[PDB]
Amino acid sequence: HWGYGKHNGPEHWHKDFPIAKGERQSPVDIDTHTAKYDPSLKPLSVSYDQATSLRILNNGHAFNVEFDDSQDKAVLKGGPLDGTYRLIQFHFHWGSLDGQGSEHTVDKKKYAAELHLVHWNTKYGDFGKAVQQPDGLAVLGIFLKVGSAKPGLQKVVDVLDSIKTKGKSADFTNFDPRGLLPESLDYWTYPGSLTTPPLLECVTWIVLKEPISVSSEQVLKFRKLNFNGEGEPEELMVDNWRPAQPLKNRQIKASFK
Ligand SMILES: CCC(=O)Nc1nnc(S(N)(=O)=O)s1
Ligand SMILES: [Zn+2]
Repeated sequence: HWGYGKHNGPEHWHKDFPIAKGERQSPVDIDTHTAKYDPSLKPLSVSYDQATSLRILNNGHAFNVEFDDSQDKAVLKGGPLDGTYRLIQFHFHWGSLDGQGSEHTVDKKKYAAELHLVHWNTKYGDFGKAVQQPDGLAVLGIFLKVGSAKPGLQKVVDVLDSIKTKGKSADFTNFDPRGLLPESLDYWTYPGSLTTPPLLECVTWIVLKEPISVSSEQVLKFRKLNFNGEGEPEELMVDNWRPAQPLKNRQIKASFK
């Protein structure tokens, strides 16, 4: 089964998921000098006030904070998007060291981690149908650098001990994802894919320019999670990031001058 190891990592995924070599794969390097400002791009509308988190899950590749997506409670609109995209979950990708961990890179710079807030286009009814459509998902990507702690992340950090191993979940209600955003909503946007198998080419990527700061202690706690299940030899959940893929026939657009 696929993962991030020597023998099942990103360079192997194409054998089971041939779209791994497709025309709109993610992540990509964001060449900031080649991205074109698009004055027609609109401000992102992030409406998370009524978000309903439910549960946090170690799935053996990351941890997901899941939300009730049965109503328009936490929605992303505007920007490059047409219509309404409902938040279903967020998760992160991180490194074994502070110098790597992000999936997208910025002028080849790797951040310590990257947060993905995953939304599906409500015109397709459910996430499973949305992933079959070129405009099915909108993923909001937020870079993490190591410095001052992010107070809004701490509630996530402190539950990780209870979901150390693959398959473990914990009740995780009343989490406000607004506490994970940076001050600015300036962004780059491009058409891409899921960055994990099945790598479906269904994502409008919206990657925020301003990283959030998290503390070394916060990210160290990410690195104490396990890829393995309970009762298996410990494999630290680190370096669960896919590297940058060829941009091919795509333009990255910037919301800001
Ligand atoms: C609801 C299920 C889900 O969100 N699956 C995803 N698989 N890869 C994602 S990524 N790293 O592109 O945001 S999201
Ligand atoms: Zn992700």
